[PDB]
Amino acid sequence: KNCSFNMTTELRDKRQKVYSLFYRLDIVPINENQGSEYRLINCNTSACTQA
Amino acid sequence: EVQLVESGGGLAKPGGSLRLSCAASGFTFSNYWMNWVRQTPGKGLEWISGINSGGGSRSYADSVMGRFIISRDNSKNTLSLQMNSLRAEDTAVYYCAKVDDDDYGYFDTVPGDLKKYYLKYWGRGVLVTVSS
Amino acid sequence: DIQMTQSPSSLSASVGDKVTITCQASQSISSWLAWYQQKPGKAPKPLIYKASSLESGVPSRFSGSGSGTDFTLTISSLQPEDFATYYCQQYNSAPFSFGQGTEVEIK
Ligand SMILES: *[C@@H]1O[C@H](CO)[C@@H](O[C@@H]2O[C@H](CO)[C@@H](O[C@@H]3O[C@H](CO[C@H]4O[C@H](CO[C@H]5O[C@H](CO)[C@@H](O)[C@H](O)[C@@H]5O)[C@@H](O)[C@H](O[C@H]5O[C@H](CO)[C@@H](O)[C@H](O)[C@@H]5O)[C@@H]4O)[C@@H](O)[C@H](O[C@H]4O[C@H](CO)[C@@H](O)[C@H](O)[C@@H]4O[C@H]4O[C@H](CO)[C@@H](O)[C@H](O)[C@@H]4O)[C@@H]3O)[C@H](O)[C@H]2NC(C)=O)[C@H](O)[C@H]1NC(C)=O
Ligand SMILES: *[C@@H]1O[C@H](CO)[C@@H](O[C@@H]2O[C@H](CO)[C@@H](O)[C@H](O)[C@H]2NC(C)=O)[C@H](O)[C@H]1NC(C)=O
Repeated sequence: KNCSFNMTTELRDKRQKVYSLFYRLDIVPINENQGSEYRLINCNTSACTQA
Repeated sequence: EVQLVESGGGLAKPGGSLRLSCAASGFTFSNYWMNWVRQTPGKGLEWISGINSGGGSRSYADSVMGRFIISRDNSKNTLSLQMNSLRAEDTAVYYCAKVDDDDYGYFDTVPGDLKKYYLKYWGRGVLVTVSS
Repeated sequence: DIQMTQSPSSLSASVGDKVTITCQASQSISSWLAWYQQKPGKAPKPLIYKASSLESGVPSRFSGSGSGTDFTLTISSLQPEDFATYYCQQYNSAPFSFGQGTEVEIK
């Protein structure tokens, strides 16, 4: 899935819009009504640590 | 290739109302800003409105501030511009244009701000005129 | 607000002759200025996006330069299919003012 989302940067007073591919198994819908508005599966239980 | 066309324009009366529409295809309409410009007969062109990819932070020119309202629908991949209290001087071939670079990248508050743009692709403008 | 000035208003040409359209700016805009042309009955098209960068698809013949208020376009009329208005539009400003347009044709 070619996902796009807003993100922060080094400058706390500025933000950026990026995109990246994500496997369907690593994404879960938020409301199941719009089709978009996807969320990372682990977001509602803990924050994963990047290896 | 990118295909952009607009319709809805036509004969209207002074002080009335009208609505313009612009359809897009061949590209991600939800990742490109849209601006409206007019080409009056004889003299040069002129920019009159602009909207971001998200549909907010609508900008207009002093000559159409408060009369023309811009709007877009990312779901339908279309753009619109509501006309209210139009006058005789507002006769022109309103052109539907799209910016060159997408809104991806750094930004201050609006996703596409902080980046410079220029009207790259232009649609087949529609003429609008009003007379007694 | 900021407004542009384009010159010459109109001029004659031929095939092979080099014409140069140049436009001035009241305020400094560094290099954020694009050039355009429009055939009769056709929508405007882009030719130069930056003050000195060429647009994809257009022939390598076209060129032009300038910075600050001064800017210029470089033509050699090697073709008979460039005879129409050549607009000078600046950006990096709220109004995005356009130029008065310049018409060029064969004698
Ligand atoms: C990164 O960050 C940036 C910044 O945070 C994010 O940008 C923002 O992203 C969000 C989410 O995508 C966008 O939200 C959407 O905005 C559109 C457009 O909103 C403008 O137009 C509204 C319509 O205006 C009416 O009235 C005028 C006259 O006044 C008329 O000319 C118009 O024709 C309309 O009749 C207007 O209502 C909005 O402002 C008002 O409401 C907002 C809150 O909504 C207030 O804050 C304002 O003060 C003001 O009161 C605004 O001007 C909305 O249309 C979207 O909502 C629709 O879509 C939703 C999703 O489907 C749906 O839930 C809503 O009910 C609503 O539904 C309508 O549209 C659907 C889609 O076409 C239809 O299916 C439906 O039937 C219905 O027609 C939504 O709010 C932001 O606009 C955008 N930009 C800004 C500046 O915030 C960016 O997204 C982030 N990026 C990422 C990837 O995260
Ligand atoms: C966090 O989100 C997950 C995913 O939505 C929730 O778990 C799912 O909840 C739905 C609710 O209808 C169940 O049908 C699924 O079987 C659940 N698991 C999976 C793997 O999808 C979870 O309950 C949420 N909350 C917590 C605290 O985990």
